[PDB]
Amino acid sequence: CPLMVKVLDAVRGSPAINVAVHVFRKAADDTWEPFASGKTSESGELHGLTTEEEFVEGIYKVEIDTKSYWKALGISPFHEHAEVVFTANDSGPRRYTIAALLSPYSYSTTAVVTN
Amino acid sequence: CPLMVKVLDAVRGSPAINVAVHVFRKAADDTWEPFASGKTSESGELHGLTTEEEFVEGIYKVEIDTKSYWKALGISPFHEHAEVVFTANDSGPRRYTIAALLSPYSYSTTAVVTNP
Amino acid sequence: CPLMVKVLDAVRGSPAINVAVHVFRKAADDTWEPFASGKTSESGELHGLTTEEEFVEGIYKVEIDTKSYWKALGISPFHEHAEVVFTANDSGPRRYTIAALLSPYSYSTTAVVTNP
Amino acid sequence: CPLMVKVLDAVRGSPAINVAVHVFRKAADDTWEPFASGKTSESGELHGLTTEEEFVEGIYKVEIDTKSYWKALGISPFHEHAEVVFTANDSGPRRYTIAALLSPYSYSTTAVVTN
Ligand SMILES: O=c1cc(-c2ccccc2)oc2cc(O)cc(O)c12
Ligand SMILES: O=c1cc(-c2ccccc2)oc2cc(O)cc(O)c12
Repeated sequence: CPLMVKVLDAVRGSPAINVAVHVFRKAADDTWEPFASGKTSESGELHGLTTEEEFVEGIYKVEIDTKSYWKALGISPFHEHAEVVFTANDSGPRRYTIAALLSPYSYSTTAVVTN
Repeated sequence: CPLMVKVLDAVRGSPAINVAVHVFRKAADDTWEPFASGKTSESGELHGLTTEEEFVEGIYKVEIDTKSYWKALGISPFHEHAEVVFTANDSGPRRYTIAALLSPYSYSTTAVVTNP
Repeated sequence: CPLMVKVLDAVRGSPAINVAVHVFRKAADDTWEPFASGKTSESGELHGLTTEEEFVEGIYKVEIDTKSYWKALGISPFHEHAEVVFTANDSGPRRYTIAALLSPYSYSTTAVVTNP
Repeated sequence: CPLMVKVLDAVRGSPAINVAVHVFRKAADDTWEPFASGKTSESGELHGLTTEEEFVEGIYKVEIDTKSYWKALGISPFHEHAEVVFTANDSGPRRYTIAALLSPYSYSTTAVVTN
């Protein structure tokens, strides 16, 4: 898969498990079209969101439902979600890992783009 | 004023100056209405976006044009922008500083939320 | 003054108040000499650590006692502290803001380095 | 291995490869004793630093030579290194991933502590 999402929990020092992630592709009319989604695994990872064929150049938004995560942990979060918006560009580097490190009032996102 | 956006450049170790910031507020119809915009100053701060009166409860989106910022520095960054989406003032008015720390392939955003 | 330490709490979205900060400067004998210390104020800032005259070129270590901070909040954090080690003023005097953003198992530190 | 170090490069959006990492254990006299070291792999990872047997409770310092990394990339860095200092506590969670995300003037470190 050319796209992987990895979410870490900076409060618990753990993968952020069962975090809903939605991926959207910007449509011609500048709207976000749902493209894929999943929940992060026990390892805080979400694999298999897309395929090389499907994951064409375009602007993608990865929306990480951080709020539900924090709500599940009983911790007041600031953000509604973490939205990572990027242009996928052909095609090297090929693989995108979108890693998000979550704190209740802060998140960081990083892209590890590799071949 | 209750909403300040601060943008720092993690490559240069500097404020991120002249960064366009667009603030949107989720409307009743669940669309993003333009709320305010500006650009960061030499201090990487953007003040005066709104007022206590205008900054009512709502879901706000602060979209920081990090791409233009990096592009102006010759960098093709990963992100189109840094988007900070949050419910504001739901427990009464607060002063929000939305700080973004930018790197070409990473950004972090933090909110420092204090009482008026 | 040329060295400021700012500490933010990423859990609370607040300044990290009363955080002990110890600054050391690498001596000629390559040991860490105590340089300055203080604690962050209500704004999570620690000012007045040093002066232009005293803050000469050197390798400085800012050790932020994040553990005591979290522990006081009932949290057993991962890190003993956040340690920021850097060469200062090597291209002439600069004003350094060392910002740390703290979470129990993570911290980030940034330097905003500006001219006097 | 109970300890893994992972280093990412926030400028290039890549693993931070060939980054020297030194691990130290605080000795009884409060000095740092070198314990282990390595360079991060192509994946920005450093495995096999220690073993469960050797990695007893104590205060450890992971010193990531970020400066040499940035120097190799021709980018002026701020920090001499990134030092992650933590108490290893028995023994759950067992495995420590010390992840560092590097920028020239900023780094973040996170511990992902799992079983
Ligand atoms: O250097 C800074 C970095 C961050 C900051 C922002 C997001 C993630 C990590 C650090 O916030 C700051 C707030 C300030 O008032 C002053 C600062 O110098 C900083
Ligand atoms: O602990 C981690 C933190 C970040 C990470 C992500 C965004 C901002 C700062 C750190 O990325 C990771 C990627 C990995 O493959 C494994 C990890 O343990 C981490």
